[PDB]
Amino acid sequence: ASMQKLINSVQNYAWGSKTALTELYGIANPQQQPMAELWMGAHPKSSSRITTNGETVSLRDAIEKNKTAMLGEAVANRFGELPFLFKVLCAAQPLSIQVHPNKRNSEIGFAKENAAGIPMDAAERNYKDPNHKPALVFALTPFLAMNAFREFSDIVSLLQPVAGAHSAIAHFLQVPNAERLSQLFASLLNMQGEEKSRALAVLKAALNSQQGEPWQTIRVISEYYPDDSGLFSPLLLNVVKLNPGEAMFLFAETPHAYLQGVALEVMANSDNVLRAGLTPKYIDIPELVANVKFEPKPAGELLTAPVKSGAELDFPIPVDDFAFSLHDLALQETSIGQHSAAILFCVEGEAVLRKDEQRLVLKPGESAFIGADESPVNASGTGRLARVYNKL
Repeated sequence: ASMQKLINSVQNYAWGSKTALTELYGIANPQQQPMAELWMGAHPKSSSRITTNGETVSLRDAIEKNKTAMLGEAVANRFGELPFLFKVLCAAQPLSIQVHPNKRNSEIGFAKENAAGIPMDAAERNYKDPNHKPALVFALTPFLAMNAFREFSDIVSLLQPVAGAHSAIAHFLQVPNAERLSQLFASLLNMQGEEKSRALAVLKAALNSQQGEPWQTIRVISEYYPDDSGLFSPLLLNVVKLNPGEAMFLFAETPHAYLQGVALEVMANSDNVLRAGLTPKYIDIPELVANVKFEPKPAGELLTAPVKSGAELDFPIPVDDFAFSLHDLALQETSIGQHSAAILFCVEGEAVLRKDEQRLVLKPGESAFIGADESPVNASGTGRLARVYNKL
């Protein structure tokens, strides 16, 4: 078959929604497991599968045996593997604040892990690999997130009501600069004992006297992370509620967090992470600070502005690792073509894909893999298809 309908894995992480994949897509969940992520890709922990001949095979194995034909020459020579993972994320609980280092620093972190030979999966297993981890999130339902530092004057206004929480806050307020923001960020994560309990007590009190956002987001997070220094983060970081159809790119060296809702996510392949709060786990504050860019990002610059050409809505991505587009479907076919492998996912409506004599229908939530050698395919029906591919 030219077009390969995908059999995808669902990670039942404890923070997933018990209902979102079922309500959206009709995916069965009789046992009422938390269904956190639906994976579309070739990840070695749980590759998607394809059907041949009759059997099913791992997409990862099938790509390994036929890299040029499947990935396209450009991807096969640049990356040697499918260079992204594509997911539906269903966050029923807020997730950790994370930073991903850039490519060069990821290569260093990786070597350090290896040299001062940390196991693989241990405490500071923060650099599992030498790859960066750029990502784009695309909201399927209203999606609450934190992303990037606020304008410094915005941080000032938000911290005034909690000036007594911590001397690092007063220190920043006296001179609101990137240096003192860095110090504040590290002091907050490093708070212990009575210092931390004083600070959390002042924040918690401010929630009674301060209404609206980001105070309301703090309240929402505090249900899951009552004792976490990351409760201050919404005062430093932009809180964004994406409407369905909006997207945001997660830059290197930039703190962010997924807090609530359902989204598509596409990312480069890396299992690396530097956590920056909302976690009981491993935080290396010096390493974190060394890989954070303490520069504000204005609210108007957070969303990716897409570009519409005929039926295609492209979301320009500033890395080569992946590209992402939405495609409107109609009765008249449209040709969807690319130089690379592509994964097509039915967002809503119903997609009929055609390649010569083959026709493959996708209902919402279903996806197909299109080998590079099988491009273009023609798409018709109703609704929208999302595509992940490579523009190399």
